[PDB]
Amino acid sequence: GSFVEMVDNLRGKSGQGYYVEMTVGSPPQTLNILVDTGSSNFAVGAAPHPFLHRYYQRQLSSTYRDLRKGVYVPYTQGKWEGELGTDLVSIPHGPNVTVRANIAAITESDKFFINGSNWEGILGLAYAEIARPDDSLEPFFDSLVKQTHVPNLFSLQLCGASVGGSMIIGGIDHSLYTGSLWYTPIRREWYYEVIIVRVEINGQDLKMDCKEYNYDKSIVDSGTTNLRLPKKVFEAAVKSIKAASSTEKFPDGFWLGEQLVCWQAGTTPWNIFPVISLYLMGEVTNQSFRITILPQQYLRPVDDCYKFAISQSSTGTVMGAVIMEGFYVVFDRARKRIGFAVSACHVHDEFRTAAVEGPFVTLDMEDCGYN
Ligand SMILES: NC1=N[C@@]2(c3cc(CNCC(F)(F)F)c(F)cc3F)CO[C@@H](CF)C[C@H]2CS1
Ligand SMILES: [Cl-]
Ligand SMILES: [Cl-]
Ligand code: NA
Ligand code: NA
Repeated sequence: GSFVEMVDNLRGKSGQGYYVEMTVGSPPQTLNILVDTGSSNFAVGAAPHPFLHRYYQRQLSSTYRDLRKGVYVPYTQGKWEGELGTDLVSIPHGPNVTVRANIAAITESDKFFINGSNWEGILGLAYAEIARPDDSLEPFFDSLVKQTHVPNLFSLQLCGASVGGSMIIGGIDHSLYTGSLWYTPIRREWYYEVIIVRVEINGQDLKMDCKEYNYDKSIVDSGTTNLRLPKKVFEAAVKSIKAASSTEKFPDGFWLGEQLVCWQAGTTPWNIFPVISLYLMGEVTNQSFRITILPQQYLRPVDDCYKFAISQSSTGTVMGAVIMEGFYVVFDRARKRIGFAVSACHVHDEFRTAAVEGPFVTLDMEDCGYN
């Protein structure tokens, strides 16, 4: 309930993700590693790429072990490749333990590292099922719990408007959230797969078949800025959002993310924008709960200017930073469930706050899953 030593261990820039400080090898080599619930591989830069501040020099590690295997990771918006191996890893501002973990030494990349970012590697916090090249490559967290007394749990508080947050490894810190934590079951253990059962725009339900909300999946991803929604769902949300906000007009290219909208410094009409609610499948048969986010979360700032941080997806719902910055997210891996509670650091106005309200009566929530 109290892990002071880990509170505020995350840093980052708006749109460049959240990172924690890790130490790899013997003697320890410090690196800033990106906290990603979207991927399952622990991969750090191993070659002098120009964007990189620092990098893994395997030549200097007494405890480096070569796995004599390569890994090739193409993905939608880029590509990464490297050499597999094992080394001692510890977290300066995390649990007081040292683990032998698999590390992919990144040796070629394209659109992977961000020019201007302050990280050199990625921490894949998801499950082996999606780890590359196969589930036989034990992810870091799996290595962590297997080799220590660290409970199979982690919680993130991502804070937004430079940024910060907390990664509590092996527990929950009560200071990071107000009110109650409501848990949704992890459908499958690959990505952190959850089920959205109902969508409301200022309480006005989107009235779509709930299978649409989760086509083809719904995941909780720290390694994604936007709240990404399935194409059909995105169209419905934008119609509704546009409707709710008609008091002011915006170009068509704004909802598409192609343009920005500016207001005189601190004269933003927050109050004109609706709140967005995602009802998630509850812990009990026929029971749900809802997570409510403000325009503060979806209108990502770039004379004040903002970007519409809601976008159309071809890979299903991605509950990215736009969602995670409003809540304290518990990854209760032991109980195959994900808890949500109001972030003590979420951004809000004197009239509305992000909310986690419950319980609700929702039928055929299993029917919202996609097969
Ligand atoms: N969850 C994700 N992780 C990945 C990733 C993340 C970030 C950073 N995330 C965006 C920021 F910066 F806005 F937060 C990055 F720069 C490069 C990346 F390769 C690593 O896993 C790939 C699958 F193997 C898919 C991509 C995209 S989505
Ligand atoms: Cl406690
Ligand atoms: Cl469908
Ligand atoms: Na509390
Ligand atoms: Na696309």
